[PDB]
Amino acid sequence: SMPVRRVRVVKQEAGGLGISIKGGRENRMPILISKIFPGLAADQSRALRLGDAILSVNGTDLRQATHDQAVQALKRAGKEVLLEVKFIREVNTVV
Repeated sequence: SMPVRRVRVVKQEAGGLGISIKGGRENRMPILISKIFPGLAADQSRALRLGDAILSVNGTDLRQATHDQAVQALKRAGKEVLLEVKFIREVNTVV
């Protein structure tokens, strides 16, 4: 229930977003940013966070994307992307 943020990232002409993602519909997991590489495109936006859920990219919805579908969508979204993201507050409870 964290607010959604719409975040611009501009890729290098010879490069990508400068993140890793995990997750995907095949495991009922959202697409999440698992790494932001220092000084690369997403890091230069200063607007993304480790653990942000990527909900969509340039009008392409990723809330129910498989991992491979998310990867393709982000890779093909063009040189400038508007990402809709929502931070996931992870709570770990000992039980």
